[PDB]
Amino acid sequence: TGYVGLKNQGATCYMNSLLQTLFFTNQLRKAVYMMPTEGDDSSKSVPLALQRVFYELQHSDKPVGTKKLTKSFGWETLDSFMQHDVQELCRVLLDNVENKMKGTCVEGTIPKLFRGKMVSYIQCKEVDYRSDRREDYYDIQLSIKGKKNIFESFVDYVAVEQLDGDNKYDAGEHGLQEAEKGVKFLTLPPVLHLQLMRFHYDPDQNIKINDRFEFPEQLPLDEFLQKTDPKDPANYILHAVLVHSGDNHGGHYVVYLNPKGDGKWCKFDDDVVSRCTKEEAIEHNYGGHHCTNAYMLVYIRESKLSEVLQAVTDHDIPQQLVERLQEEKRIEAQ
Ligand SMILES: Cn1nc2c(=O)n(CC3(O)CCN(Cc4ccc(-c5ccco5)cc4Cl)CC3)cnc2c1-c1ccc(CNC=O)cc1
Repeated sequence: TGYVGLKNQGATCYMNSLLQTLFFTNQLRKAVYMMPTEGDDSSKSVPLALQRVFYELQHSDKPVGTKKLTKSFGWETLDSFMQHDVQELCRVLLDNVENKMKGTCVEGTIPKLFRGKMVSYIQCKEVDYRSDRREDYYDIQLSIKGKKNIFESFVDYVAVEQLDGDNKYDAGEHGLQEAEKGVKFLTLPPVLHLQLMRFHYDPDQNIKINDRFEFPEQLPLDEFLQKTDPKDPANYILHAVLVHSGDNHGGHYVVYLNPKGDGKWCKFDDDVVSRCTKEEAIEHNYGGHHCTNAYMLVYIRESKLSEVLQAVTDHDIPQQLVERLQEEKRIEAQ
């Protein structure tokens, strides 16, 4: 396939899937290669550890290990990953690499790639008061229970909620008031991270939601924006499908990618990477009928696709870093 896998080194759950996803965000990968990690101590540095994983994923012929990386951000106990969501790990990783890019020539790469803006509003029904606030986001958690596809998820996510009764809004000078609450999307980022809400609480444990939930290859999002742009419609192309199979923690995590965005899909199952059909990356992961389904999707804005998937060569990795990692290998070999 020309792509290499990642080793199974414990119950790291989504971790390898997310690492392959981030590695094939080529613009992110190049920015990570530029990070000034010469002075870093290797035992403690997450940015250096992500640099290392990416370098190996780009050059290694054998499955890549991840032990230095998990040590660097300190999720080292038997159940450390079972106690966090995939977006929490992504946050830990991207926060580290963007704090490292402060003051550098690649500062802002993470906000530029993954941050969008929305508005959260409260409009009073019986008096004249509307409270607006802008929030940034790096990911979207989409409810699926009782929703047939992504589209109904986005409708449910922007739908109006009612505040009244014993839950009425405190409009300050206006006292308690009846109101509506809601969010609109102001900006959608070039890379769109969508978690699906498949891991829930039952009337008293946690259960997996294996319901059918359709997601498309091409996703139009113009109609969930507050104001659109005719020059850049909000059309996204499906880039990654992170899949879990099973109804409990004894399940198995894999990820399907079309790394180039050209519709040629591969299955990354830890150390095995294999060519797969389009039906097997997408429809076969809808759920419904089994227990195999998507819990997270990555989309790229078509207008930014080629810039986010720009070719990476080995002259993109600075020689200081190639030297440090090759010296690491050379000490490992003695
Ligand atoms: C409700 N909800 N569901 C979620 C979900 O599924 N994901 C994906 C995973 O993180 C978790 C499941 N993994 C797969 C798996 C592994 C084991 C089992 C299982 C079932 C029974 C025993 O073991 C079931 C599953 Cl599905 C893969 C990564 C991420 N976020 C989810 C949220 C959520 C909603 C709002 C906020 C607030 N945030 C901002 O306001 C924060 C989180």
